[PDB]
Amino acid sequence: VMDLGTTTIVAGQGDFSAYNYGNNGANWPAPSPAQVGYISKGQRDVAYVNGDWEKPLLALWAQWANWGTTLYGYPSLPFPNYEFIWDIFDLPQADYNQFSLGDDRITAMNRAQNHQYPFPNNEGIPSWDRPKIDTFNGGVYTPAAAFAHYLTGKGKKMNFPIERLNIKPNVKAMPQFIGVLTSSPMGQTTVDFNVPYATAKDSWVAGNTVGEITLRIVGILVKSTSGQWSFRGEIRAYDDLYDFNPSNHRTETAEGMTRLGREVGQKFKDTTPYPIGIPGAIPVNISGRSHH
Ligand SMILES: [Mg+2]
Repeated sequence: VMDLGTTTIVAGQGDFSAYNYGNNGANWPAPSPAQVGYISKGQRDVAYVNGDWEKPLLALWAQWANWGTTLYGYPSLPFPNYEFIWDIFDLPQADYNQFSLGDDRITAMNRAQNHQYPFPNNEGIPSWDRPKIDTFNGGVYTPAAAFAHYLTGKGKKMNFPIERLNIKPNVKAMPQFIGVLTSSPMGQTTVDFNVPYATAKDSWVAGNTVGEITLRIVGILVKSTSGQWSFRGEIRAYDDLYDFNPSNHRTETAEGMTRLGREVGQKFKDTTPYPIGIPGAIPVNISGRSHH
């Protein structure tokens, strides 16, 4: 499925199994901070399913780290630390459910959250080793999943398939291509050049995940004596380092995310950049003619 986070869906707390578990009084003999934790997942999930991922995480962290700043309307929690940790666990699984299983957003999150929630500890809870999660969906969970992998993936490579970036490069408008088109000999020429590309121009998800990447344009150009020309080839992309680059932050919460990035390693001691492969090719088949 190609749910690349372009559409907005309608969701409420009651769409999420974890919230429902928290809100079922039959489950809870007494008042409980664990019950409160389950309830809290509902409103965060509502945000997540539409890609509003910075605010829920920032609200948790701001509590944990005593920033004394805005909680973005979220309730203060008994253990905002435990909820931040579990969301970091759940978010990449939700993203992977979309990619691997073609789950819709809500199903993907409920599937991801269909597990026990013991208190996280310093003895292997949660279990971060999940080598099967190796490719991003390119949708509403992808930026959060990429951040989670920064915190806990221990340097392992992730793949963002090029077609899931949702980019729409205009080769004819690239100055390098225009240059090649004018400077190439008559007849058939091999074309191969590199160009930086701001993915945010095309795709909020890509922009908030990989940001600027380097494309490679490769193919065969033919310039005919009639003035006609054609180019057939493809666009590929080089691996791109995920290092939580502030250039990629969405404006509204950029200050908060920058602060988070500077502090998160205090608590997530394995935080480290990792390569994002951007495998595959986008076909190019274009043509035109000289203006003279
Ligand atoms: Mg980049």
